[PDB]
Amino acid sequence: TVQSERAFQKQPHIFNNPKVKTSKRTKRWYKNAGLGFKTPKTAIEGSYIDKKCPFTGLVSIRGKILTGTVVSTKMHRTIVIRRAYLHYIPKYNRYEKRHKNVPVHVSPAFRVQVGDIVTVGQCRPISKTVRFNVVKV
Amino acid sequence: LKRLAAPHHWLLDKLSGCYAPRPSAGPHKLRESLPLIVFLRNRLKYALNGREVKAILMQRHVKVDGKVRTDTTYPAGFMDVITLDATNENFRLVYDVKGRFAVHRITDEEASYKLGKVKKVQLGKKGVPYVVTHDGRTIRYPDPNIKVNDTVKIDLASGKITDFIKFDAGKLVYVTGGRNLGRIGTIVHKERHDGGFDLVHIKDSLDNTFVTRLNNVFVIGEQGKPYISLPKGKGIKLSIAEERDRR
Amino acid sequence: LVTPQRLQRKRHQRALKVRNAQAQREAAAEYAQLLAKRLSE
Amino acid sequence: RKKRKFELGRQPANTKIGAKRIHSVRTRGGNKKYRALRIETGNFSWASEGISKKTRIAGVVYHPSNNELVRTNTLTKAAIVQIDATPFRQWFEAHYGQTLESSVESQFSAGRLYACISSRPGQSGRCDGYILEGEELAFYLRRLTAKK
Amino acid sequence: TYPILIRNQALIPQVAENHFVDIAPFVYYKDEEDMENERVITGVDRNVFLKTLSKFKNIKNVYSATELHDHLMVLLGSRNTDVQLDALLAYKNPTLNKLLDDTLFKDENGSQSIKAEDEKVVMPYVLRIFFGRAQVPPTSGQKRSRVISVLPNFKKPYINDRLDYNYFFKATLKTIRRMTGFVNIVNSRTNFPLHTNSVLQPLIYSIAMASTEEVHLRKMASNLRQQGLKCLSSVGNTFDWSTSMEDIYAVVVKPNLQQPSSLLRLYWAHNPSLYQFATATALMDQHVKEAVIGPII
RNA sequence: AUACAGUGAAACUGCGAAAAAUCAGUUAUCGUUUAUUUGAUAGUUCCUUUACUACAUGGUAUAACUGUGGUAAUUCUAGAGCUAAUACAUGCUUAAAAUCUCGACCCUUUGGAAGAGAUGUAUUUAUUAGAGUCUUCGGACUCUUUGAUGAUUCAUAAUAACUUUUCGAAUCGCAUGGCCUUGUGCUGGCGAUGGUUCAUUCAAAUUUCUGCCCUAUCAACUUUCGAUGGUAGGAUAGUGGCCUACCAUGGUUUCAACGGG
Repeated sequence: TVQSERAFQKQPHIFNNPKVKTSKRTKRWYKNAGLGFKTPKTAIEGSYIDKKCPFTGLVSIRGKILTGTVVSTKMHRTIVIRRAYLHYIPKYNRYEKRHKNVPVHVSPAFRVQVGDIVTVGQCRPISKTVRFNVVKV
Repeated sequence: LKRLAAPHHWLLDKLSGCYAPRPSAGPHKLRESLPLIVFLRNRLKYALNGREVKAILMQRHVKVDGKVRTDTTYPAGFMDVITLDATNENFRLVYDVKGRFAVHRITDEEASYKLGKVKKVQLGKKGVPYVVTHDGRTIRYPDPNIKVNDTVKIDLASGKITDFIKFDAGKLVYVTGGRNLGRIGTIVHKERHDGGFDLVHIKDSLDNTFVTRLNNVFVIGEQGKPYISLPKGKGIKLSIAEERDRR
Repeated sequence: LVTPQRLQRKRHQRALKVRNAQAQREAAAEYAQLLAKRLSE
Repeated sequence: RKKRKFELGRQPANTKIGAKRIHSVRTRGGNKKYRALRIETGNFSWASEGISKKTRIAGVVYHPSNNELVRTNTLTKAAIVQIDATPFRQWFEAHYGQTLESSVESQFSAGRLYACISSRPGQSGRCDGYILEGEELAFYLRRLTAKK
Repeated sequence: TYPILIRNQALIPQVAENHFVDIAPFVYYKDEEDMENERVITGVDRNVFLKTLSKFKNIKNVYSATELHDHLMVLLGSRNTDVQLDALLAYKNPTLNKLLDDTLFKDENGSQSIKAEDEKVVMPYVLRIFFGRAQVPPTSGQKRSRVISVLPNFKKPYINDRLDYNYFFKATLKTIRRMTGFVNIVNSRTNFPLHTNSVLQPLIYSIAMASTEEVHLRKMASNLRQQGLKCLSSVGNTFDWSTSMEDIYAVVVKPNLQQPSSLLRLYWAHNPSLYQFATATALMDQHVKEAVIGPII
């Protein structure tokens, strides 16, 4: 299923002509994200819309590349990541433990599992708190 | 008028009032240029005070790279020439072994041109290819083998290009900016990351394999045959302790 | 008022525009020959 | 230039049809904008053959974010409007020789077509729409069935 | 003259002076004096009948002395609305003389005056001029969206631009008429318009074979537009009577016109071309010859 | 010096007066402004033009001024008439254009060419493009057409229109020169201002993450009146619930969220 809203899911400035014909229905646009990240064929031939996709949408990944693990998928089309980095302040004299949380935008071209390791990139702001973007599991 | 913490390679006197000159908008950045007040007031001492520097600027005696530029706070930064018509002088301002702006006395036949690293090659308008350089001389119609981070040789009578030094593995190089300032030699290794932090490594008389940022380096020419002269023994920074051990 | 100076200035403006266009369309042809020799090598 | 504040907004343009008025508004840093107020005409373009024409807009019949904007006839971006269809019909007869796609030949003799607004005349200064044709025409015929 | 026209604006005897001025205005500083006299005259019976035609000429065009002045069009429309449904047509034409929304609203004497004022206020405003392109496209769109309108447009073109020798066989006015014919054929009474366009193209050909670059470019654009008009129309009597001397002068030159010779030869077109015949010379004398050969064969 | 000419009151104009809370840094702006400086930047405004035209350059609408008063005071005033522009508002830019192809033919080319064809920018869309031999032994014979980025829907070009409209010099000081058609004829320099777009420069703007006291006889906080996301829109220099609709019911936390000084 593709359409899920009162508005038609538009990817503007790229549209087919009806008098010409192909088995693609729209000259579907895709891009390589950079820093060695490679687009998958599931994301290419998936006819999902994703105006905020960092392979087929409008956004372009740049700069920070963090790691993390999935803590929840209990939000609509956004996921939350945890980062429990090892921490040390000399007032303790011990390797203490903290954790860092962040929300990250997610694409319908990728499976999500609570527990697996995700590699996340930095992009433009997407929400009130979502700033990053998933690029590769 | 915010000052008293200048770029401290200008070396202005600290008991010289309170402030320090603000370089205006121009071809170079803030803390890697040198305005003509700091030049003609406390770097070679031809004029005592700043209004006398304004007098010698207004009286058309000084021209930076071809034309007059009657302005005190004119940030005439790196690699350009200053053709003082009186005193027969051609100050090219280049760097030194320590981090300051060393001066030259260039011949006229070398002061007739200047060079500089490009920053981008683009297609401007109506399908016209134009390049830029580090001092803002966005000039049109290059040879289209000009790559990014390369040097052209501006003619300085017109704004044309006479030659260019297509940099690759192994053509003589200068450096600028960073704690490895004023060094030469280009032949150890050529590293290329994805996002900066890379250098064409350096080889000198003592063969010091050195690196810095690729934004902090630009080319001169062929090994042993440079396009620009270089001050005080073509700066190496061997050691001052070894210098006082030998001589 | 039409003094002799103002139409001299208008003449200089017109000749300035024509001479700038002449030099630009000379430089375009020069870059065309340079791209021709870059093709040939 | 470009300070920051905490929380406020401004009054919208929420333009109508009839008695076209354009009011300029001051933008910090160039590109002095124009709010269209009650604009009655627009630039409408065929997608396939690629011909624009200025055309009297008839009315917006669908809005995908507020149904009340169709009641008040509000011209925002991405709406479904009727216009005239006659200059595009004139170009079609003139340069194809048909003198009349199936689901737009059926709309020609009905009289008014459906098109999508792509400018933001509340901020930009003009209204443009392209006549929907293809899978957009399919889903918007399904949106006409969602109307009825 | 300007002081006297000001006194007449400050004004029986006024109507008798208006009859004498109607004689002088049927006949013909003069621009400002004509503006002042029009502003006076817009504020008899047979002199009124002639002045209604003169004001219809001034609200259909400003052809001879000037080129489509908007103040002259406003004064002429005010005089015509003072001379002669009618209120709605007058308000639409007044908004048109004031053009986008008026053309969108106006998309039989009211129709005559409508084509008059429309082609007056967009009577070839300039070549491009950053608005003249949009104005010429708007005038062409109104002329295609408004058969009596196109008939009156060709009638106004022929009224701009004797005819007996022009159908059998003033250089600057001929160049202006050639530009008028190019502008008229630039649009997306057929026999009279074709006769007038053929006469203009033939007079341009004669005056060019006898400013010269103006006549050359105008004759080239007019011949290409005439080939386009014959290809978009597709009567052979007046067709032969026009094509005879043109192809005869282009006998040796044909070794636009070649595309017309290849488009007027592909059944009834073959009969129209064999009514004249040359064709082997057009075939032998390159893709421009290859397409003509491998189509005409 | 019968327009003024160096001097200059006043005034108009131009410019500038803008207790993770603060921050010290770090990252990006392929998510915005880009004023000032510096460098390149643009022949196109009338041709229904011979009963041939504003461009050797067109229009208001006023200060200072002059005059009448008020008033109790002055960084208070109302009326009237004058007069300027880089103020305001229009506005045409003379081989009407001009340049490059194709250049057949000649005469030999480094041409000169009759006629087959094209020509601004800005705004808002919708596209499209934007990825083995012959060998004078010397060379040639057709070769595989595109800028950069790690990354583009980038840069840019063309296409079809819409432009309440953009700009495309109605300006200024110095010298007065060359020409010959001796006419107030043709041309001409140095550089002050203004303007289109791009780059650089500084300046602003968010945004990334590393970092600060005492606390659980402080553990639940927040969706109200969007608290947390999606989709479309309003807006806005701009991303972004920053707000408006519909959908989902979330998010933060015992590692001390939340509160207390």
